[PDB]
Amino acid sequence: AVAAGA
Repeated sequence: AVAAGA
């Protein structure tokens, strides 16, 4: 699982 941002 990989998550970037906001």
